[PDB]
This record gives sequence, structure tokens and C-alpha cells, in this order.
Amino acid sequence: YDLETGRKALLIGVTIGPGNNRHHSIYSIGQRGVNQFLKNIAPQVSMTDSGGRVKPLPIQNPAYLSDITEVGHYYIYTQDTQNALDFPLPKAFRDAGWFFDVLPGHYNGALRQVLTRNSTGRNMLKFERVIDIFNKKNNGAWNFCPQNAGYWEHIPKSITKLSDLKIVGLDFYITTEESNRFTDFPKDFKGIAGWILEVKSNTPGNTTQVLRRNNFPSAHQFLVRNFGTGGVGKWSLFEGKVVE
Amino acid sequence: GDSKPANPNYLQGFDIKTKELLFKRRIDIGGVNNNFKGDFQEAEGLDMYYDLETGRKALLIGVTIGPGNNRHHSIYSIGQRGVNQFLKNIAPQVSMTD
Amino acid sequence: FFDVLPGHYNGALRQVLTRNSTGRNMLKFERVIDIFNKKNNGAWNFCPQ
Amino acid sequence: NAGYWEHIPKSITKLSDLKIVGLDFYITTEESNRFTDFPKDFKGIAGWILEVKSNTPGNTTQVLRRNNFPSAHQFLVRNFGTGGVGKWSLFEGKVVE
Amino acid sequence: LEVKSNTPGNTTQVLRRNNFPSAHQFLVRNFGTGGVGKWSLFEGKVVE
Amino acid sequence: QEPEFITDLSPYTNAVMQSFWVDPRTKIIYMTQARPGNHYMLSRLKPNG
Amino acid sequence: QEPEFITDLSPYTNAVMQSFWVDPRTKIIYMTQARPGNHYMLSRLKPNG
Repeated sequence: YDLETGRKALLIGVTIGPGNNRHHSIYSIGQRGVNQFLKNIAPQVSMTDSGGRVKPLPIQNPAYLSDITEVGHYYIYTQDTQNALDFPLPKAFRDAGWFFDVLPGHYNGALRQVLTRNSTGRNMLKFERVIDIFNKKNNGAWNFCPQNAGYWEHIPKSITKLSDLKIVGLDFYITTEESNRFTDFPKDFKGIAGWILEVKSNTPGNTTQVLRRNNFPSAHQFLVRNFGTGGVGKWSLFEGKVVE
Repeated sequence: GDSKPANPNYLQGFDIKTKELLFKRRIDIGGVNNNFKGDFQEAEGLDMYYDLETGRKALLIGVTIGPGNNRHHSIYSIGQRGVNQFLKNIAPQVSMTD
Repeated sequence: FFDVLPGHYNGALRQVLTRNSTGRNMLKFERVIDIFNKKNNGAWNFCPQ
Repeated sequence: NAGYWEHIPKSITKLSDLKIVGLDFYITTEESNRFTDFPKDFKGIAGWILEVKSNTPGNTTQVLRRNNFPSAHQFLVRNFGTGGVGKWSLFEGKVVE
Repeated sequence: LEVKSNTPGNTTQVLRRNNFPSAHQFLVRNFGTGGVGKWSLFEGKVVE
Repeated sequence: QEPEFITDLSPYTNAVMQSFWVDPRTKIIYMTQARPGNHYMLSRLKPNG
Repeated sequence: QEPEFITDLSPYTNAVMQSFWVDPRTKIIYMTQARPGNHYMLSRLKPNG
């Protein structure tokens, strides 16, 4: 019953799709103007707003990104991602902006949350998770998608142990000063020419970290260290034999 | 309109020749039920589209309902019959697939 | 398959490009571009796939 | 990946069917004995992370790295599929402080 | 052949043999801004 | 008369929608939807669903 | 005469829009935002946005 013009429209619900997967809509056999008005009260929820641009956040700076339960693309500025807490990559790592996409999950109350850094010069990086809107306790962890371009990825001097770097697939570069700064390094090789590392997969609570040496003139080596609650170990070098 | 939904906006029309008040109304433009994206109903002006084909004037208003740096830019209209339909059907919104 | 995705409120936009081939790996690349300052566009990241 | 371990089912008694490239699995000591192509000498001594990688069309490379914390680190390699069957090549590391 | 990231210009190239019966080999190099790079080899012990 | 589309709903539940009702003043759709057992759920949805 | 949505705007500027005109002769929008400085910018754009 159109409150304004006194018009009236007859609406009908129809529910289609197979047994589990269902999709239910509202049609009208109503009056002049009313069907149009109802269709145009507010827009259909698309991946982006009408016009090529990111949608806005539903809320101000959110502590918990899981508060966002609207599909579409979004954007998180530096200040907002620094204020947040549910977001991966600790506060010292947080410096840049992040495109925050939200994709539909399933019908029992789930959604996705993809999140790519706005890295221009550095290597962009993507996380993604599944959230449950109602029972936030079931919010799974942020699976990291290895994507790389060729650039390094600094780790700030605030971190003072290689155990903080628990994220898999990443490649942090290390210099001589950094090896001398950190503590967990092999003392025999602590402060020698710098190099890159790489984290690898393992069980929860622990991780195996591989750590290579960069060698233009010299011979190569790469160490490996398994550590965590299940157990802690020392490194195990792998020496190389030069050949031409 | 204020920059927050607590102080409700107002559109007031009135004759210029007589310097009176014909009417004023509150209108919830943007998020329905006063539930905007965050809390920022910063209002914005409005104009009168006159289609040259039919000659039917149509008022249309701009609003922003976006929180913080993220700004939304939504458009509403009080036009007559045949103008809003036409304005939407000029060209379609963007979409990943045609 | 080349798809453009929204960036942020300045002139930014994400790009993704996934090769089309059934008989081989469908590698994908990813980047960001700035429409105004073309020089400010990032490089081509890569996922294994 | 986020730091979890995909279990191997109990309806598989071979390492050859795990042809899923880029994927990692974990084997415990107790379940590292029900296999066949597993190295017999290293059968049931510690935890073993297998990771798969690509090769010629119809061939895959499996890499079994031990997760032993105190002692040295071992990892075995084999490329199998078309032609012959990959032989378990071992690589040992030197414990260093 | 496989590639691993490094400082810009610099990058590591790993190369792994493909032999089923014989011993496995893999040789790694780092080339770019720092220099050309020398291939360091690692050979495996055939075990069962 | 011939029907036509108005809006498709989107309540986060996997079941058969039993009925609905629009509010002409607030334009929320209240959708009543059964659940397995002797219970059901009411859901307030936007005009677009 | 309760309002009706028309369209949504997608300018490349992170500032609150301040005026909004439509061109009946070409169906193009002119949208003026005030930049952080005194200066301002008007974006000309498509009917959809």
C-alpha cells in the first residue's frame, strides 16, 4: 500500500533453485508507478557502486574487519589498518593502504575477505579468509597467497627475533646489520654479507624456516630451522660445491 | 543538512516574489531507516533537469552517506512521470559482465 | 583473461591477467596502475598457479 | 597457506597418487609406515613434510623433508611418472650453531 | 629451472636435474646487480 | 496483468522462504522463514534484499 | 512525493561532493568537489557514473 500516493501493489514471493541452494525473489502485479518506485528505492547490491570506483566502508575505522558483511570492493587507508586488530601483519609491518574485497560465502551465514596491499614499488601481497558473520569465533585464519614481482620485503628493526616471522610463503631480505641485530641467527654466520630467507609450511604451532645465502662470487649455502611449541631446533647448513 | 544524521536535513521551498515559506520537509536520502554507512549524512545541492524531448522538469538532489575518508555519492529525484525512468535508462551501471 | 578491479578514491586501479590455455599452466599476473601518472604504476607480480 | 597441515587419507597406501602440484602434506611417525614408496630406512622415525612440484607432462617431483628439531635436517627427493620410477635421493645438512 | 626473489636486478636461479635412477643434483646461482654468479652444486645420495 | 521484478531478497539462511511483508513507511522487507524443527526466523532486509 | 534513486557517482577524489549538475543536452554530469586546499575540482562524467 503506497503510503504516499495511496497506490497499492500486489507482491508475490517465488523461491527457485534446487533443494539446498535456494534463491527467492519478490515480483509485483501491481499498479502504475509502484513497481518502479519499489525497484528504485535503493540500488541492487553489486560488486561495486554504479560507476567505476570502490564502494565505501559501511562503518568508520573498524577494530574488527569481520564487522564488514557487505559484498563488494572496499579500501582501507594506512591509519585505518593501523588502528585495526583483526588484520594480519603486525603494527610495525602496517604502513601502506590495502584493497579489501568481500565476496559471498555460503547461505548458513558466511562470507570471504580478500585483502591485497597497495604496494606500488614493492611486492604486492594478498591474504584471504572466510568469516562467519554471526559467530565471529569461527573466523578462520588469513591464508596468504604467494604473489611476487622481484622486489625485496624489508622487515623493520623493531623485530629482534626470527620467530615473529610465522607467515608462510614470504621472503624477507636481510643485510649484514640486520643479521647482527637479530639474535636467533647462526653465530658462525651472523653478520656475513646479508641474504634473503623464506618461510615454509608445517603443522600449527610450529614452522620450518629456510634461509639462503646470496652468492655472486662465492659458493652457496642454505640453512633450515624448525621451531615452535611442538619443539625447537637449531639450524642445519647445506654446503654447496662450486662448478662451471 | 548537517554532516551527521542526528541533525536531520531539510529541503524548504518557498516563493521568491512574496518572500514567504511555502513548505519544508525532512527526507531520508541515502541509507534507509536512517542507517547510513557509518554516521555521515553530509548533504549537497540539487538542480532541475529539463529534458528537451518531453519538457518535464525533474528535481534531483545529491547526498553523501560515506564514513570517514570513504565518501559515497548518491543521487535521488522528485521528478515527474517519465524522467527518472529515462535518466536511469540512458546508460547502464558498471558491472563485471555486460 | 584481463580484468580491472577498483582501486581507491584517487586514480588507482588493480589489474589481473590470467593466461588462457587448457594444455598448459594458466599463470596469472597482477599489478596496480595509476591512470593519471602512468609512471606510478606498479610492476607485474606473479602467482604460481 | 596459513600454518596448517592437510592430513593424508587412510584410503591411500602410496605416494604416487599425490600428484597435486604446489601442495604440501604432513606425515607423522605412526602413519609414516603404512606407505610403500616411502624410504624403508627412514620409515617411521620422525615427521615428514612432502611437497609436490611439476615436471614433464605426466611426471611429478616429491620432496620429503624431515621436521626433526634437535638433530640435523634431511630431505629426500624423487621425480616419478613417465619412464622409470624416481629413486629417493637424500640430502643431509650439517648441524651448526 | 626455478626462480627466487632477491634485491632488484639480483635474483636466484635454481636448476634441478631430472634423473630417476641416478643421483639427483641441483645447482643454484644468483645473478644480477651484484654480479654474474657462480653455480654452486648439491648432489644427493641414492637411498631407498 | 503480467507480473514483473521488484527485488530479490538475501537473508543468510538455507531454507524455504515461507512469507514476506514490506513496510510501506520504512521499506524494510520482513521475511519469515522456517527452520529445521519447531522454530522459524524473521529477517529484516533492505529494499534491494 | 518520496524520492527515487537515480544513480551513483564514481569520481576520482576523496572529498565530499559539493555541487551536482546534469546536462540535458548530452546527459553528462558535472560534479564539483573542494580539494584539501582552497582550490576545487569539477569532474565531468557519464550518466551512470
